[PDB]
Amino acid sequence: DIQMTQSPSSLSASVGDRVTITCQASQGIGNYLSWYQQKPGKAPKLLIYDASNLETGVPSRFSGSGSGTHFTFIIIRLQPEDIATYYCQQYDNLPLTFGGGTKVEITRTVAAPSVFIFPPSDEQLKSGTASVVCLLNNFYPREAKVQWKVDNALQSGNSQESVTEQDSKDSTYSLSSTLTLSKADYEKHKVYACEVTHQGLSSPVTKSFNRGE
Amino acid sequence: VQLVESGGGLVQPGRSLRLSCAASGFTFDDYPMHWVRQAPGKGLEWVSTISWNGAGLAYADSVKGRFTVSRDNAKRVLYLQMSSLRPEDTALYYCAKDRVDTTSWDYYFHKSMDVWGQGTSVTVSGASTKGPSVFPLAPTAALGCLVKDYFPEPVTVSWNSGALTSGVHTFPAVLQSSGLYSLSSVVTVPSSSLGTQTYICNVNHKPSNTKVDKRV
Amino acid sequence: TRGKLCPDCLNCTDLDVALGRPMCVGTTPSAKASILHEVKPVTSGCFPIMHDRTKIRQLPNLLRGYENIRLSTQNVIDAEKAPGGPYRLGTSGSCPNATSKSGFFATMAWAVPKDNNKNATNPLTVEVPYICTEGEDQITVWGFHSDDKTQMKNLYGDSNPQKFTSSANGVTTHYVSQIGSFPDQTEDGGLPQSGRIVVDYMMQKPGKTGTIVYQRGVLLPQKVWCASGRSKVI
Ligand SMILES: *[C@@H]1O[C@H](CO)[C@@H](O[C@@H]2O[C@H](CO)[C@@H](O[C@@H]3O[C@H](CO)[C@@H](O)[C@H](O[C@H]4O[C@H](CO)[C@@H](O)[C@H](O)[C@@H]4O)[C@@H]3O)[C@H](O)[C@H]2NC(C)=O)[C@H](O)[C@H]1NC(C)=O
Repeated sequence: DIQMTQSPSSLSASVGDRVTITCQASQGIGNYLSWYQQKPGKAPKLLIYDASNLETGVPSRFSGSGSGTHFTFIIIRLQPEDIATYYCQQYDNLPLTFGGGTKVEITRTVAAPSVFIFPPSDEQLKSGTASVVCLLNNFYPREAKVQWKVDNALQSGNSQESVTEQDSKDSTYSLSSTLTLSKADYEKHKVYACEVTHQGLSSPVTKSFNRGE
Repeated sequence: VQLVESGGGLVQPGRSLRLSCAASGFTFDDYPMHWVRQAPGKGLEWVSTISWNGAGLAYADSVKGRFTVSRDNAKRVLYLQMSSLRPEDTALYYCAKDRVDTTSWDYYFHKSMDVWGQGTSVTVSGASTKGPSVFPLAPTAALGCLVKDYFPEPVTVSWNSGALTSGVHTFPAVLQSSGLYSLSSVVTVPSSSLGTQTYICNVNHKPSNTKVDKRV
Repeated sequence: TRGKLCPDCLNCTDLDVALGRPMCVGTTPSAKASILHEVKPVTSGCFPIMHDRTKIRQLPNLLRGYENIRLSTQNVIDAEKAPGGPYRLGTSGSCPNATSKSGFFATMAWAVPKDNNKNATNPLTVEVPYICTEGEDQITVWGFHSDDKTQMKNLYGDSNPQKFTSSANGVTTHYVSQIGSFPDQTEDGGLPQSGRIVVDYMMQKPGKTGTIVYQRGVLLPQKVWCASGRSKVI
């Protein structure tokens, strides 16, 4: 069986930078390698086949080269819509095998997250639980620390996060934090605060509500 | 050229499942076809390949003896009969077209795959199906829906019955402590269009008949 | 003086060139003197042939005896549209050329049915026209593929023996195929194969037509040999 060793596993480069992805076959596959692009939430697409042939419609900034055991995939000038995970695949011999993939992300300019707060809804409070939602929207870099303050008290172990994949147009992320605790506790307190730490925040921004206004 | 996978769902381990791939827009019986799967967060993994006729089969070792590839050339359907299902068979299963109309069925009826379907999701688990509660996220202007406590993934979330796509963020689901999933969907609209614009989120969780449209 | 039928056909035996093996198609110059360097001519690849089921090994030495030999430019019949439902031109991973890991002999076309398989067929007749130049001898290469019981029913709608006959110049051949229990593969591409092919030739003298009567698995002729003159073989 032929392993495809793909490197790097992940990279991040500025718009217009050169991206170089290599795929190694443990054994000679000659010409029979292809490169697929899988954008977030989408299915793979053929970009390159037979190691160097540029599939219909795909732009000239994509190029492939190699034979035998070594193959090179290059994006000559990286573009924001190139956010994807790229896969090499050999079809010279059974079993068909893929590379581990390579996540490509844009390193873009510092963007500040516009912060939003949402209290638990009327419907949800009926069901004896309170989910409090804080929306971190359209920021870069991805690193962002959000702390939950209930009556000004640091909650630990009470919320979970969820970040989107990088946007193909402005190269930003977006974050959701959901502080979950019982309605029994949601009545024991009044001021719920969402504190956000980020590079693009001049001063750490908090968003808070009073219970029902 | 279109490929449409179907038949994915929640199966208990050891049971059987059949996925179908409806091919259209090309002479389907001239080409080999492929099955490729993808565990959530993980890479592409090849499952099976069948020649243009039914006479040439190929399987990854993970599935040899458990899965059977087959095709109906009159129906233009590629099949994948999965039996003795294991929890590590959980993946998104892709139908894929071979780029080359090879007539051979003994060797090398496999080249680059130029057309892929959007996949059908298979979850192998003995856990109970649980439909979601859909709560609103009430309010430039930001709004959305909260889809809490469902199993299994996926749910589909549609805004303005598919019309409003601009500025939508449907976050990846989070596997809570209970073993039930929860995600949030938000979209940014003008406060200029807050009044005289009723906003609708469309949550469908097919493993149950939970098709909800809720106002924001 | 010619030794090999096709010089510049390296890694090709005389029988490879006579069958039109991929990579073994090229100029076969004229020669008035020839040496017979193979008593039992041998193939060095492709799909495996049960050679000694027919007279096929004499084909290079028959071509050797002509002054002029050349492979025809056009196909002697349209194989895909031949009687027996629509056909696909079968290829095999044992017969690669420079741009494909699969292929098949250029002298023949592997008639593989297309969901008209299910219909096993009563014997079908195709006429093989004379296509060489006015005074030339035409040597028509054909045969049939057979396989084991399960694969015969998968490729074709029949697991029973198929029967094949040819007729030209008052000479008739007749065959019945074999299902399973095949001889070992020899003189072939070196990949395991559950089936084999039997390859034959028939001569059509100037202006004479040919006839092949067949069933499932037929290898219809495509490129024929156009030969003329007489060469002193030693
Ligand atoms: C090297 O080997 C490869 C693999 O065998 C070979 O490529 C194949 O060539 C055949 C030609 O015999 C291709 O099939 C043709 O495709 C065209 C275009 O779609 C069709 O129009 C053709 O149909 C006509 O010709 C038939 C006889 O050739 C007739 O029976 C028919 O009625 C039509 O008149 C025919 O189907 C085939 O598509 C390729 N392979 C692939 C994967 O596409 C190549 O030619 C070989 N090279 C050399 C130099 O021998």
